[PDB]
Amino acid sequence: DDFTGCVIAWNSNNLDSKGNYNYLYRLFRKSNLKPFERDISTEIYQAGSTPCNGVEGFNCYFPLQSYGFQPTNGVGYQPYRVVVLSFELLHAPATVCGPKK
Amino acid sequence: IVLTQSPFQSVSPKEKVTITCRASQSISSNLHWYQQKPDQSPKLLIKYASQSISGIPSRFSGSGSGTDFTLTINSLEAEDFGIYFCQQTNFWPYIFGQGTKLEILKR
Amino acid sequence: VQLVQSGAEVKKPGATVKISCKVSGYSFSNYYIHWVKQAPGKSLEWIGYIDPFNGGTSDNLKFKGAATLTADTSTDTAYMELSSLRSEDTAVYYCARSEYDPYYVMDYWGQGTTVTVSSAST
Repeated sequence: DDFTGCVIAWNSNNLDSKGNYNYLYRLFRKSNLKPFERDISTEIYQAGSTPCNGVEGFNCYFPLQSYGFQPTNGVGYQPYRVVVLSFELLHAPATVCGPKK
Repeated sequence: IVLTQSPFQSVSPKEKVTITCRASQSISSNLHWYQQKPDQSPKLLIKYASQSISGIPSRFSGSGSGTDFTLTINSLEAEDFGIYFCQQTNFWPYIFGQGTKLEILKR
Repeated sequence: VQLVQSGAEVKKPGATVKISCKVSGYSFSNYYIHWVKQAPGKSLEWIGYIDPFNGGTSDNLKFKGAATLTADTSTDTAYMELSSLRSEDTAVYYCARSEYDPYYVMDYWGQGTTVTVSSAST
């Protein structure tokens, strides 16, 4: 909520599309990520108190999932490469500066 | 990432007119058509380049092929014609058509 | 369904105009607002989009008024502050209801705000 910077979209359906299932997403996780934190977990998503133990079972889930990219993808189905500029705005040295006059 | 329209089209009632929206380089399959009456807020005719917002005449259709997006009107009425706009989708600035004033003859 | 703008603003060039787009008839927080400029007798020109929940003000770079789109969530009113005014900024400024998801439709708008930027006073 305190991030100062970017969110920027563009269609990579013109490029990233194939069949590319390497593209992936976290469909479910048990909390929100901390500021700028990532969740790398390939761990089993555990729905019941029955431990899955690294195999599939009743409501045994791998939480991360993939987007099948269908080269007929439309505006709702197109991937958007998206970028976000982290910065604190002020209170630290100029790293990215402005083009000074 | 800028789009091109024909500045003017003159047609007659019942005749079919097609106004083009021609975007440079890549295009986005969404587009938005607007009928601006003189001195009045343009109103969205065509959404996604394939659909009408509700209440808009069935003679108002849209499409796209290649880099062009058409504003296609079938069977005009002398009430219908107005200034027409297409809106680029995505690619940063929604770059609106230069505008097309439609004339209908036969009055 | 209802977007009502502050009236015409006549300034000297270089001065500042801020224009209110007052939402009613729908949910403000569920819709971005597009801000659309029509120069008199000229085409539709989109200065930026804003977010109700955030400072979601993108800016087109064709002209530059040091513009910032502020949305007042209590009154559901997005402002467009257009500074560094120029005689060409003279135009009818529409605000346009935008989707909150990344789909961009402006179905319904303000009534438009003429701004006459000139050294000529009213």
